[PDB]
Amino acid sequence: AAKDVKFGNDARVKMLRGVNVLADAVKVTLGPKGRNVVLDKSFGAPTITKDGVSVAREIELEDKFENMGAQMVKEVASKANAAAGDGTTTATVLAQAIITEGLKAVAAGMNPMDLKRGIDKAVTAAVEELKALSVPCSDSKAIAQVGTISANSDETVGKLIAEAMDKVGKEGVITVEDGTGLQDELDVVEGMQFDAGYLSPYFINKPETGAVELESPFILLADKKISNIREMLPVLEAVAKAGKPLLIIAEDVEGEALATLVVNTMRGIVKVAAVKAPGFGDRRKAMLQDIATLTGGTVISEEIGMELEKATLEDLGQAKRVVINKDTTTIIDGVGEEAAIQGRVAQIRQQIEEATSDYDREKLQERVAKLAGGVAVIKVGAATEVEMKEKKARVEDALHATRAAVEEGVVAGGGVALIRVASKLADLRGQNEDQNVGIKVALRAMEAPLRQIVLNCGEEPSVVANTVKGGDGNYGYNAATEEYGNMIDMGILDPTKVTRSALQYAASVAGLMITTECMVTDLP
Amino acid sequence: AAKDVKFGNDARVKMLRGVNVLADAVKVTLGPKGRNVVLDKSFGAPTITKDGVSVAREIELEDKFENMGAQMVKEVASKANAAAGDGTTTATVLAQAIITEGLKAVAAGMNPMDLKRGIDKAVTAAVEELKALSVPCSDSKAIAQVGTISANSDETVGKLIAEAMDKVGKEGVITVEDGTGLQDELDVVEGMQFDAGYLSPYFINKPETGAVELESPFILLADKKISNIREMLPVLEAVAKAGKPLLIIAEDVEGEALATLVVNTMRGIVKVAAVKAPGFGDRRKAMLQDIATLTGGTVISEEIGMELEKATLEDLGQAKRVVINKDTTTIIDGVGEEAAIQGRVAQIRQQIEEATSDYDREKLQERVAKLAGGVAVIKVGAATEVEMKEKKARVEDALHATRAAVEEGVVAGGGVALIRVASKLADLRGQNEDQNVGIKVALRAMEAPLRQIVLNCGEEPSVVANTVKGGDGNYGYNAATEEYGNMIDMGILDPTKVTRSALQYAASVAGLMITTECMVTDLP
Amino acid sequence: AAKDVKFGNDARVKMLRGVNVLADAVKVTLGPKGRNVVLDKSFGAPTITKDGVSVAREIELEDKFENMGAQMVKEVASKANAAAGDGTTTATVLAQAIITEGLKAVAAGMNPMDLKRGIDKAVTAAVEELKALSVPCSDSKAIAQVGTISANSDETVGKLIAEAMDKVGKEGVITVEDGTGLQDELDVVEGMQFDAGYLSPYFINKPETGAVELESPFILLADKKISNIREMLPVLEAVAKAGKPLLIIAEDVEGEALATLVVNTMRGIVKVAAVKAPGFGDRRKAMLQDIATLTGGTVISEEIGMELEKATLEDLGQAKRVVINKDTTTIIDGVGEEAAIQGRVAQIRQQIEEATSDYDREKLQERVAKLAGGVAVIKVGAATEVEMKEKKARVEDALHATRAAVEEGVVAGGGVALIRVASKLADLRGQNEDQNVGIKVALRAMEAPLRQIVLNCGEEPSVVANTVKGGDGNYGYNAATEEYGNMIDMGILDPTKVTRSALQYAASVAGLMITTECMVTDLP
Ligand SMILES: Nc1ncnc2c1ncn2[C@@H]1O[C@H](COP(=O)(O)OP(=O)(O)O)[C@@H](O)[C@H]1O
Ligand SMILES: Nc1ncnc2c1ncn2[C@@H]1O[C@H](COP(=O)(O)OP(=O)(O)O)[C@@H](O)[C@H]1O
Ligand SMILES: Nc1ncnc2c1ncn2[C@@H]1O[C@H](COP(=O)(O)OP(=O)(O)O)[C@@H](O)[C@H]1O
Ligand SMILES: [Ca+2]
Ligand SMILES: [Ca+2]
Ligand SMILES: [Ca+2]
Ligand SMILES: [Ca+2]
Ligand SMILES: [K+]
Ligand SMILES: [K+]
Ligand SMILES: [K+]
Ligand SMILES: [Mg+2]
Ligand SMILES: [Mg+2]
Ligand SMILES: [Mg+2]
Repeated sequence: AAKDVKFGNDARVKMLRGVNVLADAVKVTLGPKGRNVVLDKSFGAPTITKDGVSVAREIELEDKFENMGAQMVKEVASKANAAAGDGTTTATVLAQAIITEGLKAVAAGMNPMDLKRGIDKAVTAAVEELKALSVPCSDSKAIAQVGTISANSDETVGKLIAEAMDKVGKEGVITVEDGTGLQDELDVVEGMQFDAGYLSPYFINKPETGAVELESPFILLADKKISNIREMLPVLEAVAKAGKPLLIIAEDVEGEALATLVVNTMRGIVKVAAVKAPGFGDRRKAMLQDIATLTGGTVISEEIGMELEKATLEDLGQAKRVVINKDTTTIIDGVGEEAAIQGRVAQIRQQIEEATSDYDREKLQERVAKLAGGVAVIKVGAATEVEMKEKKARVEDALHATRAAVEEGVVAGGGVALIRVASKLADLRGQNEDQNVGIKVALRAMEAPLRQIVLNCGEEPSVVANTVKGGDGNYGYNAATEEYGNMIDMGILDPTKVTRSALQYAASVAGLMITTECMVTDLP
Repeated sequence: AAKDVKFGNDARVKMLRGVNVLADAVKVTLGPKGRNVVLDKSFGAPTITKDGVSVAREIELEDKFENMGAQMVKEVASKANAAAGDGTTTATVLAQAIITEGLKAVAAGMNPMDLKRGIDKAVTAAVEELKALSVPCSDSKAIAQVGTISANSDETVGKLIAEAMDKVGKEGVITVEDGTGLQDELDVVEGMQFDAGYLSPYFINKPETGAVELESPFILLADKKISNIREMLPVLEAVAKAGKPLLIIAEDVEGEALATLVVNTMRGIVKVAAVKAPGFGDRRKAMLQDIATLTGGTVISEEIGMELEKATLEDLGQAKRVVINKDTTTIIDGVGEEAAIQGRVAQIRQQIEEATSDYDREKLQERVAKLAGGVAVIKVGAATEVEMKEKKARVEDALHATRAAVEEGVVAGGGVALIRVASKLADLRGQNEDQNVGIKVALRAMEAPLRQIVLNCGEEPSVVANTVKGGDGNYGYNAATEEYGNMIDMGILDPTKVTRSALQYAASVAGLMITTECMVTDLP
Repeated sequence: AAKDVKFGNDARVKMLRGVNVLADAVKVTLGPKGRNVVLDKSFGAPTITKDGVSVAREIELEDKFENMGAQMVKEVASKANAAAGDGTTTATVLAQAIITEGLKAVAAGMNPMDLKRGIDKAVTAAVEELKALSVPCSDSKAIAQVGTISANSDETVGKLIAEAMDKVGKEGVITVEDGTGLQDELDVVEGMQFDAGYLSPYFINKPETGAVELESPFILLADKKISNIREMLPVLEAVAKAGKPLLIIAEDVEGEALATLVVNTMRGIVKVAAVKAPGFGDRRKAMLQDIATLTGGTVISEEIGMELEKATLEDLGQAKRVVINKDTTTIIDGVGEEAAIQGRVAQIRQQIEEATSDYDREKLQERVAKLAGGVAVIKVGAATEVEMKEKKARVEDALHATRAAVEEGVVAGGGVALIRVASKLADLRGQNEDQNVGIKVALRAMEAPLRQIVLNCGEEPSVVANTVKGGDGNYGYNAATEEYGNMIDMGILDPTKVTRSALQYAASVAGLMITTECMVTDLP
């Protein structure tokens, strides 16, 4: 098809306008004081939301050049949220800030490449500054505070996550579920999570999460060298009449006929998923039986002579809920007797101190953490079905952010961290003036989140920013209470990974737009 | 699809317009002097109504932003109606008033978050104030009055609800059914209601109200806990032959049993439902025999050596209609013989005289109230199928609003209650001027129903409002006779629940629109 | 879908326009001198008609608001003719006069509710004046005149009806069906009519009369409600194999039974129809037996231990024809033995001497009336197909108007009665000035029919109206002969009910339009 082709400022103005539409709609929702955005549906009542992610999903523009701008920022901002578990709105605000000033500098005739170079140097520096400024998240009070902030000021979610980690540890495995109702519930059941992905896509159920999920699955374990689908048929008939889904764990899955396992489940007849066994040699086999003892079943080894059609249903292990993934498999509520589990845990212990090299000492210590660790299950309570499912969503978001906070620590929220990092960079320079201006563009933009938060409050951004800047450290503005104080003392905490990622991704896409001379799209 | 995106004032003006169209159409129908609205239909003659529910249901606007505003207020007014059984028009009027004055303040530069805070603070105060002002609805004269108001102004439906309660008690069981015609008839049959619900949610044949409806079902009463589906078969077969659905009331239904029955129920092979028998020990036993006597069935007791397999079709009780929701089971028109039910009642009244414990005595009297209480069935009237089906949702709503009047009491009608409460709130203040303005916005809005009622009379609303304010308590304006008097004495009563539900729901949507900065919809 | 919403005077002009189109098209056909209306067909030559009903049927307007106005008046005017046997054109002419003046008064700023009250008050008074002005219709002469007038000066029709009543009595049961030959025929047969409608609308054979037609069918009589199809199987199979339709008369038909019968009737297969047994208690049982005695059939009761599966073809009664309306059911030519009927009549007449209640006396005498009275059948020959249906439809209208003449009496035709009544009300007043204007609106409207009748004659309405006014009593203008004289003497008679119903219905719809603030319809 023939193309519409724009260059230079003509192209760049278009991009900026589309970015301005996306950002202006997303950014009004920033903060505890964020405004509502009404999102139409083709039927019934409109959706009213303060959630920036929801607002961003909906944005598509008629003008194809403007729309290219909006989509570029959208993709980048969502990458951030996927990496750190939060910060979509903050990233979008940043992108708009850098993009606006950067383009201003381009139009003034400054070197675009130099502007991009300077923005990058500021960001590289800003990221280091954040690492230094960062502080560990350890005590459960701080952890609760992080969750609460990610749950949009809901002290219950943060209280739930902190309670979960208080059971299975901050590094422990945690899964969220729908409860019977009316109050949050917490139970630590038997189960484990190991790293394996599903061997082929299309296995995904509930595609929004992009992870496969089953309910009360049968579990199969083998060496997997085997042959292929044709031989293993006999076990497939028994399950079909249960009926129960099957999760096959094996050294790998090679077979094409084995790859015809994925297809027929697409037809909906029987729901199944296959996943590899982690590691090689005696290490993976010991872990195969590790899973067998947990799920109350025996592994099938073509070495020992055991054949897959020789394996009865009761012989195959079983669990309650299982969630596999691209990088991960998780077993919830394994039906294996606690006598088999604890009996083996003491054995893993025995091998520890007989083992000499510290590499065997560790990995082995990893398996004992899985069997003896279990899986924390958060059952979300509420008054209603729809009022519940929302909260299950907010708990899942707060969880990843808290995980983030555990890894890289926390910083002053409310955009205080970025504002402090900017002051620390005041003396930063590049190789020439253009790069210098690029650095200043990035530093000015670091003020955007706080100002937008303040703006959504109905307060003067210049006034709060000026007052905050006149203070030091963790001194900042609490937008909920309209008070200045110590942000950490007040419980307003961003995971450092989130703040970092938001800046990096925004600077990425901004660098590209600033460096764009040409756009090509179809004819309207 | 590409979207149309509007911000701030430009957006809010559109919302206000849509609200204005919706509310201006709906509010002319408020109160005894309400004007007619003609509603078109694709085929045949138009409909003419004073009922705001019918008018609002029909409103959809061409401009997509305007339409969003209207749908927003609509959703909120219908929720009010679903909660209190009435108040749709009042809710809509309050909504337009709060929104109108709030948006004025926003465009005058005031803080929307503070405006919303003031509104919320004022409504909260008003809700307590209403609860204090509330007075009990007990005597038959008052119930008929509340029914007539909820009618509206139909002494037939109003009276009819009174005998219904007068016969079965104000706490009694009253149900609305289609009826043959051409009048509405009230029948009292043998039936009761106890607290039990579907052991599985999958048994629901009516998703809207979320309940199980079995027509002319057989009823199985067994003491044993049901686990294996095998022992059920001899009875399950005989039930499939008869062509009637089955209801299972037992100690419990679990394991293979609960799993099996719900499996086939989803399929076409069976229509059935099961519930847990209420109570424990001898009471659970005594209650099962209660239900047995009502339905003409025999309790199957594994204690005596009675087995499920031996249980025949005659052993099952029968009823015309049974309704199982989440929290309760309702058995309508049991087949049991009066001589037996009367004897069963006589037996229990004996035990009451023999009762040493006040607790044991209260529990027994609850058993007779259910057995001797019966169930009130209202079969809806008129002629054609269009009104007849529509009328049923009316009387149901009227009955609901009447129950709510008995539970939460009554306040002066004709918008007088809101007027009074707004006077008690004259000294109420917020944190800042903008919250004060919000409080005043809400307090003026509370005058809107009475003013609108009067305006529909062709009378000056400011004179009537001012004259009512000058009086105290229940002094108000009777819009039927165009004369002042005592609202309670003149029989003009609102369920307190309706009034507060309308205020709360209206202030909800108003706060949302006042805090909306962005709207997203499809292209024109 | 999105709607077009109009308010106030803007809406009411549109409504007025559509009313003016309808009424101006229809009113030219009023009276003996009515003009021609040409009605186009999609092919060939146009259709020419003096029939006001045919003209109204065609009117649909492009502007949806205007069209709403026209359809509102058609529907109501159509109702007068359904409850009377005439008056549709009179009602339309009346509606337009009231609507026009009323709407003009509203636009002038007068209180619409007050105007409606004044109109209603005048109509109530006029209805009373009509009642006092009314005179009995007794002798065969006046009965024939009433039928003649409603048949459009056809003396054959009034003569035929009067012969029907001369046999079976003025309150007797009469039915008109297709004439076999060129000449009409009248036969009195044993049969009855009672009030039962079709339980479902979904079975009616002929769309124009909206009634069920069953030829030589079976009649089922059951003392129980039938909730299950399985009890009707043995009898239902017998009937389908006999090549005869089935009429079901029971305590009720509901559940799977009714839904199924609207299946195997509506869809195809054999024709069947069901009606409720009139009344309740023992009167329902007594009445069921009455039908059984008349139809030569046996009542099936659970009370004696009878069962429907045991019911053979011999237990069912039968007749030659059964016509089931919405309101009524008519059995024509019962198969029962006269010795059985006369013995049943005697037993009922015996219970009358034993009756201790005056209510019991009256209800017993209407059963002896149905049994002993029988039915008068009218078969009307036109000499050709198209003329027979047309004439037969005139006889059906005249018959209905004659019953109305019998019940409420007759008054002076040519719109003389309304003029006379309007001159008696000249001093009638109201609560205030607006009501007074409302009364005058009604009184002026009362002259519209006479004036239109004269205008259609081509004389001056003003002159003739004034001459009639200046006379007294039954003095009026004969529009056929163009001479004045006594309207009763000249044979021009309107059943009081027709004049009444015409005025009342016209004033009803006019009251609604005068009180309308809003109209909702589809986008253009
Ligand atoms: N009480 C508060 N005062 C100031 N800032 C707050 C407060 N609560 C939350 N925030 C800030 O709001 C930001 C997150 O807002 P949010 O609307 O969730 O956007 P994102 O999608 O970027 O997480 C964080 O920077 C957080 O510190
Ligand atoms: N005689 C009366 N005088 C004044 N107000 C009345 C009278 N009768 C009913 N009302 C009031 O009219 C309102 C109900 O109007 P309605 O059209 O039903 O609106 P809604 O849908 O909000 O119930 C109630 O507040 C009720 O008290
Ligand atoms: N010879 C007559 N002279 C004067 N008026 C007549 C004569 N015959 C019939 N009418 C009048 O014509 C009117 C009947 O109008 P018609 O054309 O049948 O419309 P509709 O019956 O639907 O009102 C009656 O008021 C009747 O009195
Ligand atoms: Ca739409
Ligand atoms: Ca249409
Ligand atoms: Ca043509
Ligand atoms: Ca009189
Ligand atoms: K937010
Ligand atoms: K109303
Ligand atoms: K005519
Ligand atoms: Mg967040
Ligand atoms: Mg109401
Ligand atoms: Mg006529």
